[PDB]
Amino acid sequence: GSHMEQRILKFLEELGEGKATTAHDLSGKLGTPKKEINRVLYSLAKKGKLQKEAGTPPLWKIA
Amino acid sequence: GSHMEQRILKFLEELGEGKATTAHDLSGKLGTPKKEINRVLYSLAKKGKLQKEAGTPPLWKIAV
Amino acid sequence: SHMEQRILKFLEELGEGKATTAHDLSGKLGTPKKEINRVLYSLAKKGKLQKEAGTPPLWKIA
Amino acid sequence: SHMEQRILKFLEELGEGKATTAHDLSGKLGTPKKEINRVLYSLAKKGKLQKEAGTPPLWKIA
DNA sequence: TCGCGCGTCGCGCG
DNA sequence: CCGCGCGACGCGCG
Repeated sequence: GSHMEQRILKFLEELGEGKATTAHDLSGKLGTPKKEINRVLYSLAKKGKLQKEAGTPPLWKIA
Repeated sequence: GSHMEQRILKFLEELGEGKATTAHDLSGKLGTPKKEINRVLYSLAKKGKLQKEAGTPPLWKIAV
Repeated sequence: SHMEQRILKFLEELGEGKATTAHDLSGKLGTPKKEINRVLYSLAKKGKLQKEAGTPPLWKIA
Repeated sequence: SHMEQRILKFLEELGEGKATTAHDLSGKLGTPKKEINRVLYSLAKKGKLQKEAGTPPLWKIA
């Protein structure tokens, strides 16, 4: 893309370091299906750019 | 309960003025079954403290 | 399950053109109406029961 | 359902007590794996099929 | 230990 | 024309 990766990093940056959010939350606000959201979230995780907090659902933040 | 009633009111107050949220949303940020959250949400509406807006799911905000 | 069996029986002991409500079944088998309704709608899927429109909805055997 | 029938047949031809996987069915029926599992688990709710523990899980006609 | 089926739900109801 | 069955869901999978 060009790029769902950058859009997410912003929503979290604007949210402020140390604050988390769910994929379901990012889905409805970025107008993007939760499916594509998670595959990018986990992609960012494999790049150490994001940190996941286990749970149901999982929480994502910049840290 | 009043404890839960006060927690919900706080959240909406901090959420700014004119903004709304959902029961599913409050459920996660309060660690409480949505079934229970709705009991309190609708009760506060009975007391004229909250207003319910149409939507999917419905949106809730402080009564004006 | 023990519920599906205990509902089918009751409705069978009922007439052919007879139909009852989930509320009547709840206050007859000492069972949460949520459970009764769960089973009823479950049996309606398997064609084992028939639902008649209205409030409350009426239920009978097929 | 037709998809339900194509699966039941395969398992019947496979023998009694025999089991296979979703991946296998997917390839021999030319149907996406997601669709296969939906029907498998669906039939499991109807008591038609039986799921055996494993990875991937094995499926047998109950 | 790639297991994955996964949809919708609005429900407040005593 | 209170009808209401409604649980859990974590899923990213190529």
